[PDB]
Amino acid sequence: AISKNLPILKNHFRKHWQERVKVHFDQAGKKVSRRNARATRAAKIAPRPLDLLRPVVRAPTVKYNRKVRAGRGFTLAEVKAAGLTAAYARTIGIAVDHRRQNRNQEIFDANVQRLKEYQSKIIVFPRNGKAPEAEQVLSAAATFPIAQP
Amino acid sequence: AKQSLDVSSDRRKARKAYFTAPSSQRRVLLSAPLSKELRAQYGIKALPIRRDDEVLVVRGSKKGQEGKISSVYRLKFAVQVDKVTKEKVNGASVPINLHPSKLVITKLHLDKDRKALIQRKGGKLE
Amino acid sequence: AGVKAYELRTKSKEQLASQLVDLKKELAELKVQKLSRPSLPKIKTVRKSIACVLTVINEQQREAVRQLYKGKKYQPKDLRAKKTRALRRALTKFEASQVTEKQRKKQIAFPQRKYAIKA
Amino acid sequence: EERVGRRAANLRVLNSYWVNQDSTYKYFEVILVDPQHKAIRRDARYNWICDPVHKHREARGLTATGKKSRGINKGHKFNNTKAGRRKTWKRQNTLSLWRYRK
Amino acid sequence: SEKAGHQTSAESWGTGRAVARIPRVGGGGTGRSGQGAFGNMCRGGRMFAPTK
Amino acid sequence: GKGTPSFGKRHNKSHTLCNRCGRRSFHVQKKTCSSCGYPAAKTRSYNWGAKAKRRHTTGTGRMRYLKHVSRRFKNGFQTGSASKASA
Amino acid sequence: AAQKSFRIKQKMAKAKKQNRPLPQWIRLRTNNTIRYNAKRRNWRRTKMNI
RNA sequence: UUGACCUCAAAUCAGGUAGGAGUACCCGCUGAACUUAAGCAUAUCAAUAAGCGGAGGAAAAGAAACCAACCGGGAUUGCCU
RNA sequence: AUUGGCGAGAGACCGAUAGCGAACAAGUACAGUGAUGGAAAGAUGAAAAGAACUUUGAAAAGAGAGUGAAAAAGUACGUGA
RNA sequence: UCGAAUUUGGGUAUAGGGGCGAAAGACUAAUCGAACCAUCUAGUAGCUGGUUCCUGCCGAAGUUUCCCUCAGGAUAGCAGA
RNA sequence: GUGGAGGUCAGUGACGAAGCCUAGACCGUAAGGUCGGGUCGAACGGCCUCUAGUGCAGAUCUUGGUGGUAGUAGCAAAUAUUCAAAUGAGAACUUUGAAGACUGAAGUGGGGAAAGGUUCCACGUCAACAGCAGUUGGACGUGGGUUAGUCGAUCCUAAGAGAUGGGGAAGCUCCGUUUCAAAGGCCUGAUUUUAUGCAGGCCACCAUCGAAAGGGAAUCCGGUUAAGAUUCCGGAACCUGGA
RNA sequence: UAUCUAGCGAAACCACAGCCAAGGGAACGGGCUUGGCAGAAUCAGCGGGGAAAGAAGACCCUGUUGAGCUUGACUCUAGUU
RNA sequence: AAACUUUCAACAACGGAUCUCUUGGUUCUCGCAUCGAUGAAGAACGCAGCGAAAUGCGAUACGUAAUGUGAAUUGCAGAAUUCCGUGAAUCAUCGAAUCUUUGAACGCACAUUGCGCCCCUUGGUAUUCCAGGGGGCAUGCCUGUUUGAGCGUCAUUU
Repeated sequence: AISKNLPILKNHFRKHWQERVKVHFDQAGKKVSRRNARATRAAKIAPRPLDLLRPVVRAPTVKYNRKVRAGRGFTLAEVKAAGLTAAYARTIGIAVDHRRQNRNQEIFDANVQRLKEYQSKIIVFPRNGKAPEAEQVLSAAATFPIAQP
Repeated sequence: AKQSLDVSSDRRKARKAYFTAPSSQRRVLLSAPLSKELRAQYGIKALPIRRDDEVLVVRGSKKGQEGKISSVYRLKFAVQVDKVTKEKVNGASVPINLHPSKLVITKLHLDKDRKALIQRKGGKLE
Repeated sequence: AGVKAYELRTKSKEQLASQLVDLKKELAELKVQKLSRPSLPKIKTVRKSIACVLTVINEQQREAVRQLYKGKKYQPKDLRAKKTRALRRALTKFEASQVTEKQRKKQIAFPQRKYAIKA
Repeated sequence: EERVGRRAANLRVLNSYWVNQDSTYKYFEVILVDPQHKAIRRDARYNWICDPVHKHREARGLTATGKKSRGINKGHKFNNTKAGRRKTWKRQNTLSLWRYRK
Repeated sequence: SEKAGHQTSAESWGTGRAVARIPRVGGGGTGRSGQGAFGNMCRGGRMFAPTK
Repeated sequence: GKGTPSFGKRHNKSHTLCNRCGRRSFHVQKKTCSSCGYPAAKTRSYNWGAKAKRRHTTGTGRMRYLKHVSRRFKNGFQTGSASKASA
Repeated sequence: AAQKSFRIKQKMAKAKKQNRPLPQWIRLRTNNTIRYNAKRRNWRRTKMNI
């Protein structure tokens, strides 16, 4: 039980773990199915970029505050400063977040210039009349990469 | 190769589908090639076999023997032909079972569904 | 061969029921000839010929019930569509497409827009 | 709600609330709906409960008493029971092994 | 299969019956009755170290 | 006298036919079926009886109605008839 | 039992009609695996058990 | 006397609906013991097996009475950590 | 998420004491009062062409003949320790 | 022993830590100081038995100390690589 | 060395692969490999490497099979058989007759209950079974047989079981059977289907199951079949319900 | 009955089998050693031997194996106050 | 010397291993959601010319209708210009039906093919009785209808 100069190995297998082994043989199968789900999603909602536009937010805690990342959605103040209704921003592919608040100017400035670039780069198809021949850019995240400040 | 994923290259599933095929599936499994003159006359290569077709046996021990079909025996995947039999020891004449892929059809039994099958496969009906 | 349903459907109720009574009579006479003969496969033809007739009798009577109850609420449960119990308890297409006036105002004023990035 | 939902198996238990108590009994007025009544199947504010997943919701813990008693709340106080204590127990006791082992 | 060799309710007879201590199928009158099971050495039992 | 002389008095019937599962399992004095739980509403079945579930599950019998639901779902539970008369 | 129920008599009538050997033309059919009646029951060998 | 209202009935009233099966997965309740601790009682097994109730193609959860202490993030779920 | 159902495709899997209990009229025969327990049993040949007929024997069957490439394939049937 | 604390049929009731016992721990379906069936369960065992091809080379220990330890372990020693 | 995999020998093979047998050879210290002969009939090897459910003499091992014992023990309770004829290939056993016997009316008889299920009876038949035998059979194969107003069940209640109402229980379900229940089932008259009313009015009743031996409407005689009889037929009755 | 014959026809057991004396040896050998001896195949008995067979000794001991029962052993607990 | 005992070979037996196959299993992946009071799963019993199972089915009973293919099924018999056809088949498909007795089982009951009741209709002189046929009769709960109950309570009416 305790033999030789060996480290104490805390192996947690005294339950009935063999009833609950999940082995991911479907890792290749799910990747094909996820790409097929993305392909049939883009076929459903063509020509929108299959994901909403996410803000450049600052990561919490002192370990990760040196790096910015993607937020859930823009704030109400950010969308209003860009000059569009938050309900209208939801319809044109901008994710908007109602609980995140604005207390940092350069994060606010980076997010509103992201919104200015998004409104300049997309067009809104008219409700009536012939929609223009517009190609679909499949990745809005690859269209707007997040740069460090 | 095998590109469409709906069809299988499993030997077991292919053999199961063959032996447990119903009579409608067995009709097209029991297809026979036409002769050289029937290929020149109708423009098709092979055709599912009927009960009134003049056939010629081109393989086996019955090679070089013509005949007319007596009964398409779809249960044994065989066809039984007239005047090509086996003389049993008690004087009887039992029909020799033949797979239609070893036979060559010399004359057709052209009904209107048979004729409509000819232009369905792309024939000219000469 | 026996009787066929396409020319059985050209008849009214009277001669069809008379032929049903008749076809039962050759069925019974074939059953008493079954006891003397060693084989009689003609009883299968009459048995299916009977079965053709009262299928047609049931089909004309049920279609008369459809024409009687046409275009009115509360069709009978045997005379309405038996899809699946869970589908019959489920909401219909109209009631599932119901929304309130508040969500209808939101959908009309702000519909899901069509947009594209020009790269 | 469980005993009422067994009595009215044709109705969906919406909610319940305390009305009275004594030494021996606690009294609860339990709100139920008719999911096959046309006033509930129409008027789409309330037609979510005739959806076939909401039947016998009081026997699964979907009502507010069940949501309390299952410990389903957001917080660090509810780490065992976030999406169900058995869902977390499966998630934390499965040995998830991959094709290329980590 | 993880139930292979274990869709069986064999119980050992113990000693005192002049047969080996292996689990044997109870009941009676079927040919399978009294037959050893639940072991790698037994016909119809599970393999040693079932492949996972 | 607990064996062969006592097997001659073994001539009553503790169990008779059940009207639900058809086994000789309906206890006469208890008025209940030991195998299917007749006349209670639930068919008696247990997860410790994995083989007992296997003997009486769906698919052991005819499936007079359930064998057509797979075909009826595959075509979409439609009504009516195929309309074209003949080729 | 000489005074039985109709259910018992109905079970006996099923078992009486079942108690017969294989028809000889079953052996003559193609790809036949059946050699004999394995469910054949005699009263001196196996009881029906009601 | 006659009309109500409130409550409680009844009807083979009109229209509906629930049961039961399956149960691999899911939502709860209930709930052990073998085992291990070289004994064994807390502990472990295990908030598991059995039992019971209830659904669906998923279920559950789900738009914070949250996490955090950061230049703060931002429904729920799942995976790597 | 999914060891059930339906359908499909695969395998450095097993190959008839193995693989599901069950390749076969398998939850079947059979056993137990009962809950329950629960087998064994695949392959002639390409095709029955499954041995017409003669003889001995009551018959089974044998010996000839004959079919078949082979009867050192005769349904007690691949090979046959 | 044989006219009743008799015998016996059928119906009925009592079910497992329970029943029933003119009391033997007797009987409870050939099972009884805790029935049978299935599951947890492939429970655990310092204890017994077995542990499947060849050749080459090297090659022991039954002793220190500790342990509810004395049929076993750990540690040091001997031994191989 | 075995099962399988990736290569390769443009490897071997119906002119015979794998298998199996071989007091027949060769090689290897050996594990084993190779060849020849016989059988066989459809796939299989060498080398490099990978992979494993990989090598058996033992586990009172598992499954299947076969021995010695061994043509052995045994086929020794129920007093007991013998002769002829017939059938038949064949008679200790079948059938009939003649004897002799036995059970000796709390019988080895005639009926039935529980139980069994077609064993009853006929015809054909003896591959297996009958502790020997078999022409026989409760066996095998094909058929035929069970007739009820009166016999029973059905109806009633016993000891009891068991729903409903209701009360517990997380529940499966448990109690309770008249309980803290609004528990109906018949009387009527407008005109012999007649009011779905005051009316020639009431027990305050409590579902239901429970006995083929208890309670109980009413059938006896004679004949009849290969096998049915209080059932069929002939005769003679009786009860219930109705008009 | 056993015995013999006709028919039918097992099992227990079985490393291999089967003559002893003495010696030694795990201290009571059928086999080893040294002697005696030893001639096919048998039948019926018989109970000296095969430490004959029938059961992983039931007596005893060990187990950090249980179980039944008991109590002013420990710790709890239904009930009741 | 033979018999017997032992060993080996050949051939024949017993037995079914090895080898070869494989309409089966196991595992993995993918796709879908689809039982039931409009009566489910399950059971019992019947149905084929000759079937005991398996499979299929339900007195329309190895099925009927509709559609498609187009000439079989087959072990034998029988039918088969039903065949240039609204047309065979143990065919496929399946959208209309039937669907015995049951079973959550639902009139009550059930170790009984028991005992009932209501409506319409036919027959026996028939509103009552006996039959035949058809259709019903469970419990809980919701909404509405109708009939009610309660000095619970209000107004009005001598």
